[PDB]
Amino acid sequence: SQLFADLSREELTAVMRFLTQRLGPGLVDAAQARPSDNCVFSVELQLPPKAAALAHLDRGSPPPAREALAIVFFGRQPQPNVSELVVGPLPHPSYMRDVTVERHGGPLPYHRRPVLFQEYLDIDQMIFNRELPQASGLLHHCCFYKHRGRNLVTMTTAPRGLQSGDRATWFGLYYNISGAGFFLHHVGLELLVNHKALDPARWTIQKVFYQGRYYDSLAQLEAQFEAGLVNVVLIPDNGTGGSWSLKSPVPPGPAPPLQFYPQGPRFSVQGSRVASSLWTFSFGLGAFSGPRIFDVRFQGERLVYEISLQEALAIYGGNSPAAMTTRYVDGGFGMGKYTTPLTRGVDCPYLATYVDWHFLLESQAPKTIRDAFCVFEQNQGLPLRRHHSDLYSHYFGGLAETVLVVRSMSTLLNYDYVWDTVFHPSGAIEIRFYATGYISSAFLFGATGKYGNQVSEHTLGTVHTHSAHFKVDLDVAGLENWVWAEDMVFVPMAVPWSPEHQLQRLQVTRKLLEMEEQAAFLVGSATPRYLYLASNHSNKWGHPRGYRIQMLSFAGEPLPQNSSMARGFSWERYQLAVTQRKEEEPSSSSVFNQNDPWAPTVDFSDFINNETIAGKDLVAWVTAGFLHIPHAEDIPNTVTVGNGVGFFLRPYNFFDEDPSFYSADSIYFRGDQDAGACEVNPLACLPQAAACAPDLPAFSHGGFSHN
Amino acid sequence: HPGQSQLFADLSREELTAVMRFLTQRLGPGLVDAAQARPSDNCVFSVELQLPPKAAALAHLDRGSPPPAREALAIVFFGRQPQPNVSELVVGPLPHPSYMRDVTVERHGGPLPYHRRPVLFQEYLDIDQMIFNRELPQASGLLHHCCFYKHRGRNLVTMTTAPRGLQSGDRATWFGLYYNISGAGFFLHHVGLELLVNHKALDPARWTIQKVFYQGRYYDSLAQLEAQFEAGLVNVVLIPDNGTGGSWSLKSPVPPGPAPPLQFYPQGPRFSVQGSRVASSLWTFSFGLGAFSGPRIFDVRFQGERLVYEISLQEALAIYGGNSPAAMTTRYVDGGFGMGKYTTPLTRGVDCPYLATYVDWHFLLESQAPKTIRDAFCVFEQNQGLPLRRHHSDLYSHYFGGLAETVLVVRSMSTLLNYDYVWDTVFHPSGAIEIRFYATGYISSAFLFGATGKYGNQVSEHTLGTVHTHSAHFKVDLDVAGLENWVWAEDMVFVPMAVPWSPEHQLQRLQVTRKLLEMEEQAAFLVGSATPRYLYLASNHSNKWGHPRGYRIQMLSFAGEPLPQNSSMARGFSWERYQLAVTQRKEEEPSSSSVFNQNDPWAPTVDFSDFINNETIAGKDLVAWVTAGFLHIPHAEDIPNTVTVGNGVGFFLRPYNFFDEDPSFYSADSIYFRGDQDAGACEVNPLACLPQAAACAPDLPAFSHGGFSHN
Ligand SMILES: *[C@H]1O[C@H](CO)[C@@H](O[C@@H]2O[C@H](CO)[C@@H](O[C@@H]3O[C@H](CO[C@@H]4O[C@H](CO)[C@@H](O)[C@H](O)[C@@H]4O)[C@@H](O)[C@H](O[C@@H]4O[C@H](CO)[C@@H](O)[C@H](O)[C@@H]4O)[C@@H]3O)[C@H](O)[C@H]2NC(C)=O)[C@H](O)[C@H]1NC(C)=O
Ligand SMILES: CN1CCN(c2ccc(Nc3cc(=O)n(-c4ccc(Cl)cc4)nc3-c3ncn[nH]3)cc2)CC1
Ligand SMILES: CN1CCN(c2ccc(Nc3cc(=O)n(-c4ccc(Cl)cc4)nc3-c3ncn[nH]3)cc2)CC1
Ligand SMILES: *[C@@H]1O[C@H](CO)[C@@H](O[C@@H]2O[C@H](CO)[C@@H](O)[C@H](O)[C@H]2NC(C)=O)[C@H](O)[C@H]1NC(C)=O
Ligand SMILES: *[C@@H]1O[C@H](CO)[C@@H](O[C@H]2O[C@H](CO)[C@@H](O)[C@H](O)[C@H]2NC(C)=O)[C@H](O)[C@H]1NC(C)=O
Ligand SMILES: *C1O[C@H](CO)[C@@H](O)[C@H](O)[C@H]1NC(C)=O
Ligand SMILES: *[C@@H]1O[C@H](CO)[C@@H](O)[C@H](O)[C@H]1NC(C)=O
Ligand SMILES: *[C@@H]1O[C@H](CO)[C@@H](O)[C@H](O)[C@H]1NC(C)=O
Ligand SMILES: *[C@@H]1O[C@H](CO)[C@@H](O)[C@H](O)[C@H]1NC(C)=O
Ligand SMILES: *[C@@H]1O[C@H](CO)[C@@H](O)[C@H](O)[C@H]1NC(C)=O
Ligand SMILES: [Ca+2]
Ligand SMILES: [Ca+2]
Ligand SMILES: [Ca+2]
Ligand SMILES: [Ca+2]
Ligand SMILES: [Cu+2]
Ligand SMILES: [Cu+2]
Repeated sequence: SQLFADLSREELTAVMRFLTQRLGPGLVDAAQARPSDNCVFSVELQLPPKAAALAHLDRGSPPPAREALAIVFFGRQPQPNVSELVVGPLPHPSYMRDVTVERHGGPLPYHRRPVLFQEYLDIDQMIFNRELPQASGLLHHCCFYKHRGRNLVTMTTAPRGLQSGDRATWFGLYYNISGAGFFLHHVGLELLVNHKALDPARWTIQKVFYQGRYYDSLAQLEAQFEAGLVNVVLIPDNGTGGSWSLKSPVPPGPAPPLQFYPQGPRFSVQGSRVASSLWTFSFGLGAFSGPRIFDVRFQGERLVYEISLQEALAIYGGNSPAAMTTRYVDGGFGMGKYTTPLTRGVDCPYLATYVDWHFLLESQAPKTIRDAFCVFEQNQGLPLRRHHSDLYSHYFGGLAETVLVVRSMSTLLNYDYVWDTVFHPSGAIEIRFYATGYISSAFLFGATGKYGNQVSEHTLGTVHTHSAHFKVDLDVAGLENWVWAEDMVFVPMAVPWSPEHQLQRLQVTRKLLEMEEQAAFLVGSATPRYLYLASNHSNKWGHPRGYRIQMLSFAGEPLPQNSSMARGFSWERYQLAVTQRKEEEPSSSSVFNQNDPWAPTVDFSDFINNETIAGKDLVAWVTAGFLHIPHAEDIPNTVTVGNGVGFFLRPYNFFDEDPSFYSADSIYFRGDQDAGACEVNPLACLPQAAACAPDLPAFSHGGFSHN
Repeated sequence: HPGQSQLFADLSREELTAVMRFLTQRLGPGLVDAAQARPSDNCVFSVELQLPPKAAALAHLDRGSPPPAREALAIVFFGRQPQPNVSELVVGPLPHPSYMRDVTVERHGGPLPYHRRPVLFQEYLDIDQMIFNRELPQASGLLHHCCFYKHRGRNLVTMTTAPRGLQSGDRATWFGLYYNISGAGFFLHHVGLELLVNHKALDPARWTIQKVFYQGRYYDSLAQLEAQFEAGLVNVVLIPDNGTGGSWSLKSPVPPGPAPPLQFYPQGPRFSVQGSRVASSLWTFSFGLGAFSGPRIFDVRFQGERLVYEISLQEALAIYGGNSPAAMTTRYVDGGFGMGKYTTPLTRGVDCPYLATYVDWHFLLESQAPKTIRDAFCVFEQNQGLPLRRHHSDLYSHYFGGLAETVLVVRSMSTLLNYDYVWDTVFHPSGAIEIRFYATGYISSAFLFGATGKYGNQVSEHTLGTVHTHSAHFKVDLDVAGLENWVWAEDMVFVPMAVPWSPEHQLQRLQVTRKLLEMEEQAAFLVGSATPRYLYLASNHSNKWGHPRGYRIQMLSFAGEPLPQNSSMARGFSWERYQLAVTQRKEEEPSSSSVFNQNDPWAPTVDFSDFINNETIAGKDLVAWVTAGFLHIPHAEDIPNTVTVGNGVGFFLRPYNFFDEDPSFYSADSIYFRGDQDAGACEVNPLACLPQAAACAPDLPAFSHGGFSHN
């Protein structure tokens, strides 16, 4: 009976058929509609309100209605409109509601709609068949043209235009590499396209870029080339390793270290609920916001209503226009939408339990992305804790750290983003993310070096920053929370017993924060060392029951406030902020900012405002990221090592004593026992590890949906 | 003739007993075992490896030369004399020594003052005797009353303050008093009695007490405390003795339930250890353990090429504040007792994975018997549970390419009083190297007195968790593709600009910002200072694509605040005051600390700041000096023990245009397949084979533990 559980195939098949009948016709499958059509872009879970939800959970109350959110594209009509419509209740839908207005204020400018597959495709279409053949000449001598342009292929960018309501997208051309990253094979050609018009047939090419010069059309370029005024240089079709491959040329070795659970796995999962000895939670994946978990309960007490990914950012600098304009708000494509199957044994431990995911986006029928999350429990080869006494008393006590883990990955164009949430035995929670995949590359010539590093022959690794945003709804000891800030200080001070003769005196600096703007820290200026959300309540020794936040962020220096685009993602400007949780401030960003961020559909900076945070339902907003100047060793992919970024939620006089103390798996003995005695040291046991070892599930793979 | 010798190995027992014999002889008139030794006695305190000059070493390993004389270094206390000194002695050539030289003035420029020498075990006992026998006796009444004092001792217990004194030449320790708990930490059970003992004189008879402090009050002596108490005049607080859970135990009352995940190598280890030298398919190196300076690795080679000559713990710190005299005046310089010396056995299946491979370590400290420490190090390969890299292509072409990150690890743990420090080192398949250090163990705790809360939190009853900082210095002698290295700082910048193709408008132009640091002080960054996103050392040489070949230093501190430079003391750990420095590598710029700084940081044997001195760092043998740390404000969840999670702290050494492509491209365990293929095929995918093969896990070694004290 869970209510944070993403929608089933049956629930979607159910909502869709409800929409369809009750939107008359005019209705087209989003899959292949033109701008001028009506179509259903997204049907996905609508989150419930916190009040009714807890009421339901912690007090028997019947559960709040189970509702869905349909994003609908209203092409056909002279006031073309994107409407967010709520549909309910599930499982048998019977109502529908244009929230659009009351959500944002207006209705939605039809140009904030993100580009459909059909649209993307009609654009390629025009390029490959109207436009490109006007330089068939140049592109022969440049880069192997023939006969139409099956050898080449394009990539989206940025926001699309320079001011609000533009729909003007730069595209690069890359050799259509077979079985590797095309992303590294930028041909040197970039095309600004104007697909704003509802009639694609009215679409344009506002500008063109080749080898450092701008033009106003393709044929105008070719003209110039033919005039002999342009040193074309041939740019290799194929090659060897790294750039050109992902297949390792070396053969496989001895097999690598493998973890197994000698007697059963010690967690379980049905639905989207996970249950372990210590931990409990629901989980899932918003189409746009992506990963998230709910009702996280440790030994049965709830710590967080919700932790969810809000948004992700990538901001470039560059030689070319496409790159120097490009700033992706990847949520405006969808981490849900673009999530990929976990390849058993590589993305996750071989023996993880892998879960499927369902969606109805840009289609009329629901679909599954297999092996979309994995859950598992992992040994770190670290002790959680450990003491060894050879002084005064001879004994040892310690405990190895196992950990529980939930992972999804979202492959976005070139990047593969890894999303981690990690549940510790100490009661702590670690959220972490990693950038892998391939990188975004430009073509090389001259200016380079202010904008990055030749990472390959002809290829420029464009500089950029990654950044990411998390909503963190801690309900430390129940809802009313305060926010505290302890740091340290030294104080010059004569030494009591002999004062002349001074001593630097270490001291704590505790301090409460009433107002939103005190608890709101921008990149650049310093966090206090200890910062946590406390409760009204006290632990046993008389301290406010706390949970500390602790970031691991390397601070991609953020886009100037000064910029017109800025307010489309002003969360990048903050490391940490805290806020009065409101039902109608449910997100940092939104899908509709990607395409018009000059007029942001959501603007975070608003959430901060005079308001008090002495004893309210708080919510913290954590921002995490780093600067990525590419280098040769991002070839082919960029590795995870030292790309960890996230933060820690940590008990802080929340408990009365570290709960590991009550661990099944801790170990103790004193010199004067037989340390190798089964009922003295549980490790002295184990002997026989099953009949023979892991019984491994035969390896499968998700597939390539749209496969 | 590629020089295939060991020379970064610490000594064997033979090697020690040999040197010990050598010295026995050549000192003769009145030598004593140190474990028995007086103040006025003469003493071999330590004998350890003395490591080679680099010149010679490299010549040997690289241009197949003859390797340098293996030698050793002996610390000797010349107490039996008119002007007692400490002396540092070199003894070679091992294995059969035949010569001995004094380097005490070579290195330091005078003799060493004798009070700089560490406190011997013998001393500690003479001190404990003075206390438990000539003093607490005189306050029988108080103690009978508060602290259960049955005429004896197996009752209370002392523990030692940081620097002993407050001015150069002093040797006066504040000593806390606490309950002899059996089977758990005594650290928490302070009775609120601290005693300022003065144990300078070389006649312990002459040793005195200079102050008392009892539960928040100062008193001139223990007599003058009964004086009060008995005359009704002191308010006593009664401080229990038995208890349950947390503070009193370390033993889980709940029974063992199912088996944690377990890690095993389905066909053979994929690395080997051969004494000091570890070697795997890609990494190869020597390791060891300094007695005081602690863990260290050498001659690290990825795929045959060397990146670092040496990485090596330099010092550990802990600065306390508090309410008590003890705590408020503790700044521990843990090297002055020694992170080698106080290493402890890694407890198999807790401190490393069960199937790791564990390694004994030998030493000769405060004795004449060489002794061993069983399983002091562990080494192993670990499946991290990540991928080093994946990419899944759904668009244009269907394919997957990925690699789960398995990594290689070397560990040591140094239990120093309360602390259990863990020291890692982790060798990622990308050619990266992760240094990493945790604090667990127990908390140094004062007795709780009213005005707390700007000295910590309340933790058990009567139990204050005093606040402290943690530093740990490291030495990184990168030799990046050659000895001659430069230092680069790259970073980012926005510059606002007209939009080229529609200059009506304006964009923020993101830009890179390389800057070469010529001089030492340019590359010397203080704690809480602005700090180059990309910083690395590099060769004149350069990769295929033309960028200089480089290794990046990427830090992970939450670093405490430094003891103020105002203080007459920071002298003794100037390294604390730096995020990071870079420096010309010199042979007499070997350690940044010295065991002898602990007991005299007003006259520091080694002051790291002198190392920064206006020199070029352009195209030299450069060595980097990373400092890592964090603020600890204890709390209830540090009971019974402090916990790793989030207390890990260190740095990364990451390649940066050093290669021409990510080395892992060629890995064996790499995986790839196209959309048009079958991924369930052994011939497409190694992982298809892990049901049929990879069944049968090893029968496991029956637990052995390496024991306590002197084993
Ligand atoms: C953005 O764009 C959307 C999409 O256009 C606008 O919303 C739509 O437009 C009207 C509100 O301005 C609504 O017109 C409606 O037409 C419905 C007709 O049939 C319905 O028929 C089904 C059975 O098939 C019944 O169950 C329903 O009860 C309806 O009757 C009516 O509900 C209703 O009535 C009339 O419409 C007819 C033409 O159908 C007129 O000729 C007549 O004079 C009268 O107006 C209703 O007015 C439409 O419902 C609405 N759709 C939705 C889903 O909201 C948004 O209004 C735009 N947003 C903004 C802020 O402007
Ligand atoms: C029934 N299928 C679905 C429609 N098909 C299809 C395939 C590729 C595209 N084009 C794109 C899809 C796409 O998802 N993206 C894209 C992905 C992630 C991000 Cl962050 C941004 C864009 N891009 C395209 C596309 N970009 C340029 N050209 N095409 C459109 C339709 C093939 C047949
Ligand atoms: C075979 N041995 C004979 C000498 N023994 C012995 C035992 C304890 C001590 N006293 C101490 C030893 C000691 O190592 N430490 C200490 C430990 C870690 C750190 Cl960083 C600093 C000191 N302390 C004592 C001690 N402190 C206070 N009283 N005694 C002296 C001699 C018993 C076993
Ligand atoms: C430190 O102590 C040692 C031994 O107490 C001193 O060594 C003696 O030095 C004298 C003259 O310098 C020699 O003639 C003796 O033969 C040495 N005796 C031994 C046993 O080595 C040493 O000189 C002292 N160092 C300093 C700098 O004063
Ligand atoms: C880019 O190259 C790939 C590689 O083949 C093309 O996709 C395929 O090509 C054939 C014709 O479409 C199919 O029969 C193959 O089965 C299919 N290959 C794979 C690996 O899935 C792709 O269409 C090419 N170009 C463009 C513009 O998409
Ligand atoms: C140290 O100082 C200068 C800069 O003033 C430096 O260039 C030089 O190498 C040193 N001094 C002298 C006098 O040469
Ligand atoms: C914020 O609130 C207080 C009282 O609620 C009010 O008096 C004050 O003027 C406000 N200040 C600002 C800067 O908005
Ligand atoms: C503390 O208890 C132990 C039991 O192992 C005992 O042997 C020891 O001597 C006791 N007291 C002291 C002061 O060492
Ligand atoms: C106190 O005595 C022992 C420890 O010495 C403890 O285990 C026992 O349970 C305690 N007392 C009582 C009354 O149970
Ligand atoms: C690099 O170092 C110095 C430059 O000052 C020179 O002696 C050496 O030959 C140089 N080598 C290369 C490959 O540039
Ligand atoms: Ca607000
Ligand atoms: Ca909350
Ligand atoms: Ca120097
Ligand atoms: Ca060097
Ligand atoms: Cu990147
Ligand atoms: Cu600590």
